[PDB]
Amino acid sequence: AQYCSVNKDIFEVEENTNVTEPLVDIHVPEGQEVTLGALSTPFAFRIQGNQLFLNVTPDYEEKSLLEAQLLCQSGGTLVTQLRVFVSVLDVNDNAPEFPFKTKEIRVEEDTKVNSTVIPETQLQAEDRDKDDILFYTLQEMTAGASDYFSLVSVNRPALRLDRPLDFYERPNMTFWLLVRDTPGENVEPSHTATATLVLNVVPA
Ligand SMILES: [Ca+2]
Ligand SMILES: [Ca+2]
Ligand SMILES: [Ca+2]
Repeated sequence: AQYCSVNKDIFEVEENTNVTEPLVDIHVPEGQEVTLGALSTPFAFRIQGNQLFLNVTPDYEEKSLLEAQLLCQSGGTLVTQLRVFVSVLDVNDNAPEFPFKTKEIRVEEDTKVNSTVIPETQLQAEDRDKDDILFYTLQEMTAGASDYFSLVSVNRPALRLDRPLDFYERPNMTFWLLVRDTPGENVEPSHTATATLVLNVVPA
């Protein structure tokens, strides 16, 4: 019983969790001392009273894996070394953001029905939760607008022309574009962003 040990060396910690309590007791044989080695993730861990602590609140978007190198020395010479891993778990802690608030697109009256008029690249939002699937909804602001345009799908926000345009009858169509980072509208956590789309019909 003359080797350093830990009973647990893989920890899962949700990002934004403050862990003040020890992760683990380090069993140190009489005559040895344990310190953090230089392969340890910088500014993450400390050892006090032969216990390993997290000093910081993890952020999955900054770093998803934290490593502690435990060096077990006797008179300053290395006897053994242990690794401890903290696997950081992603939380939905970022809101999707559109790169615009209100935006206008001009569309020729004779645009072919079923044409893409705004590609996904011009409408898509970005969410710093890289794994979040974004769900897009189009809501008419001016009555009848949804008769003319729709999104290709809730996850592919390309705007498609669905019916022939008529400059005289309806030269302006305005929409609310909503994005959320959850499939469900009423779940928690869920973040929503909104933008306005103005479709201006140009005549022949
Ligand atoms: Ca984060
Ligand atoms: Ca996150
Ligand atoms: Ca998110």
